[PDB]
Amino acid sequence: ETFSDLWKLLP
Amino acid sequence: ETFSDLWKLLP
Amino acid sequence: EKLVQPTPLLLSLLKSAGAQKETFTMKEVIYHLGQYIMAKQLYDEKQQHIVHCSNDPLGELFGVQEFSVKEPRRLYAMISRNLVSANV
Amino acid sequence: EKLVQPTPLLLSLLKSAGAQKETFTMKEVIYHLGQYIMAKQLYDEKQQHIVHCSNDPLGELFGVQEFSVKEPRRLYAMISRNLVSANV
Repeated sequence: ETFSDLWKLLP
Repeated sequence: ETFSDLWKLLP
Repeated sequence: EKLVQPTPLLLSLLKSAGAQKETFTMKEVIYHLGQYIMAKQLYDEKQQHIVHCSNDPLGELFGVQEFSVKEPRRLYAMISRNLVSANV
Repeated sequence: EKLVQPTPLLLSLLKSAGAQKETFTMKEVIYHLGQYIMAKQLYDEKQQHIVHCSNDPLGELFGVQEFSVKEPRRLYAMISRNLVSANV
């Protein structure tokens, strides 16, 4: 899981 | 559409 | 959605990440912030959810050495205390 | 999937992007290459599908000044001419 992936999941 | 997005779509 | 007005510092980071406005929705603020972190490569090479901002203005803005994108609540609080108006 | 063995140059880029092997599947090669481009910030700020590699080893490897991630066929060809074995 890359930064972009996590950032895109921001709840 | 960011680099990560496009890269992730590589066909 | 509602418009928010970032403080001068938060505004300068968003602008350097390509933003052109002075008022944005929270989604634009979040989008632009990810681009800033991306462009400056502040995230950790191995544990990519950790952002190191000890020697970057983002650290001055948030007042932390680092943070995890896996802790959404603390992140939103740091952004919120940096909006002169959460309803423009 | 099949294992491929990258040439010394392609290997050094993947390694610098965090790869630990010497043999990978094409998906790992593609994954590691995106990380290299990301870490070095070779993609275009505005048109993020364009990668500029004129003064980077990636340019020496591919032999181009830039390329579009929106042209999958040319990309795979550049990678392929850089595998000493497409079946290890």
